[PDB]
Amino acid sequence: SGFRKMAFPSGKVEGCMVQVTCGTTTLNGLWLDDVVYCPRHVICTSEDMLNPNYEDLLIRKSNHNFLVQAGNVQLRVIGHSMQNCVLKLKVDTANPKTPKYKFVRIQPGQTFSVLACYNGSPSGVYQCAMRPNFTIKGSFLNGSCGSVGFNIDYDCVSFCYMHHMELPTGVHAGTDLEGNFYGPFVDRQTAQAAGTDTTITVNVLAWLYAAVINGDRWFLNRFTTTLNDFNLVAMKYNYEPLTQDHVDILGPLSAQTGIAVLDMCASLKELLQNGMNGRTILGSALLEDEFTPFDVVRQCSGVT
Amino acid sequence: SGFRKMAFPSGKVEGCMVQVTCGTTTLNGLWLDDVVYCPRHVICTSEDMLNPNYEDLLIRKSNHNFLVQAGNVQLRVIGHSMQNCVLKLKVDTANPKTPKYKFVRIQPGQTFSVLACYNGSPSGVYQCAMRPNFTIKGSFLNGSCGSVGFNIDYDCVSFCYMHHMELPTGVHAGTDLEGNFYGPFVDRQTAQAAGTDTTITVNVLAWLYAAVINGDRWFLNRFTTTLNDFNLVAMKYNYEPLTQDHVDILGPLSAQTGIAVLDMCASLKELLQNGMNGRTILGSALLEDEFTPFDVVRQCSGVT
Ligand SMILES: *CC(=O)N(c1ccc(C(C)(C)C)cc1)[C@@H](C(=O)NC1CCCCC1)c1cccnc1
Ligand SMILES: *CC(=O)N(c1ccc(C(C)(C)C)cc1)[C@@H](C(=O)NC1CCCCC1)c1cccnc1
Repeated sequence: SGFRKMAFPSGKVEGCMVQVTCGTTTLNGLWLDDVVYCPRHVICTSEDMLNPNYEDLLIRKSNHNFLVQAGNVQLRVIGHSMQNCVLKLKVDTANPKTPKYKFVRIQPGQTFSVLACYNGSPSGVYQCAMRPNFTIKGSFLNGSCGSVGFNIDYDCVSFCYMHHMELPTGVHAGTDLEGNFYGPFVDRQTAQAAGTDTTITVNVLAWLYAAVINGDRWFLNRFTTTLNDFNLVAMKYNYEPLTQDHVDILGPLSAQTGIAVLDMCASLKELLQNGMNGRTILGSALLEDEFTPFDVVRQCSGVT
Repeated sequence: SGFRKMAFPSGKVEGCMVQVTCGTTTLNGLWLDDVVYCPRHVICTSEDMLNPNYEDLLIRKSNHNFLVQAGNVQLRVIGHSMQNCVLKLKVDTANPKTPKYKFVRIQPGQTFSVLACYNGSPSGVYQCAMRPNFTIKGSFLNGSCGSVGFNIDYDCVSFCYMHHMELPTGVHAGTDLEGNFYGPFVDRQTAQAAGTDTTITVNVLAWLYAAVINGDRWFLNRFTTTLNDFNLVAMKYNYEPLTQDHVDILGPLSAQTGIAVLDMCASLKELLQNGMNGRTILGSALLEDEFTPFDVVRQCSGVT
């Protein structure tokens, strides 16, 4: 019983975190096999942060210019290449603690565990979602960049996020581990505004199904609705459209609880049109949209 | 910028988690040096769960009766002793991944990271507080017992909690790692009711100071108050008394933000007497009391 915002165990990732220093600027790096991955803005100086020419900064740069440390252990650099907004550093030693690993590009609404690091040293973990506007609401101070987001499948670590920068909003933008930014952002000090953020509808429904399982079911109404009728009320409240793929994914939660997806859709419409009246669902006075159907199943099943 | 519920890295603890089987019943164990710690209700059967005689169950029990596994590796049992509500099992091998470790008994309101485990295999981490009634609002399924709560000081792991049982409420009770239960609970199936839970006042103030730092300061009023005057309104709203030790602990947050503790006390009184009017503080429509002053400093400082 009970329902908490839950991260994966960070042990597998803790042993991949190194420090990458280049001139004055230091930040976090990921060490998998004989390669060290980090943000490409480690070749920036306080002058070039406005609009840096990264191709002309990497050309005037050699193997020995990059300083990489794993604790009090120094790695030699044998090669360097730039891929999009990521630096890749070939190194003489292969990481002896490399896990089974994949690189995947997650979709909006998909969640992951973040390990926040400063000087290649972990300081904590939290769970969060890739927002529809392609930002994340995270907790990152100066020197947090290079920190990674990941999910665990048995003993295989799927890396989806590397952290880069903060927007004037106080929210966070970053890349996959091929160096492609999530959303339309670039790595420089400029006027980058995230779009109006919507609510991850499929995630709020999944959260409501968790509440029913854990004994909180005061919000369960006596109506039903249609996809089209619900999707009309969704757009009104800045809720992402519900798809035939979203209803299919909820089928498992639908089956277990004995509540048809469109009945839960109808219940949600009532919560949106009437509010909560200062009541709590799983100890929250808000609608929580940072839990996936797979998150709810995992936590209400007990998948190790 | 940003503020999240944040756990410590679980890597150090992941390598201390073993399985303890005894007859039919299996649960989670902690392996530090040449000793394995687990709940004493592993010597219970489905008959004796009502009111077990643990002294008369351990007497009719030998070293070989206990099965301990670390992955696909079996440990030999050389000794066994019962300490309060905890089993201690001496074993031929010493854990090669034992960290620097202490056993401490945390106070009500003090927070820690929980690593949830099933069959000696971790499944995730979350942060939570020891409630004033001496329960915790956690996420635990069947076989979660033996899972531990901890804090990290540099590279030293302070173990404060071992999980045991769930109350009809759907909330959780457990022990320190000398086997003494937090609160007045016993390890059997009986009528155990937790008291009326109060709010951790010192933690809500600390949370409000984090909000000011992260740019959310709409709730900052133009009044001040006294300890006695505030403590009167606290008891009214089931808020734990504020002490001269609580105001001292907030002094660092007071200094940095330029807001005197009693001014923040006055602002809190207004939030309690008027509500939030459907507004959000650090993305929460509730007052969050599961962040300590040290948690807020750590997360707003960047302590690894
Ligand atoms: C890497 C890092 O921690 N930060 C950072 C991010 C981006 C850059 C440039 C791409 C070179 C502009 C440099 C340094 C810092 C940080 O100072 N971010 C600012 C970047 C400019 C706009 C305002 C934020 C940082 C701090 C907190 C969270 N993430 C990154
Ligand atoms: C150890 C375990 O997972 N659970 C458990 C807890 C306590 C006992 C006895 C002390 C022998 C009664 C046995 C097993 C289970 C569980 O079934 N708890 C129930 C204990 C009796 C009252 C109702 C709960 C468990 C499940 C979920 C979370 N924690 C513990």
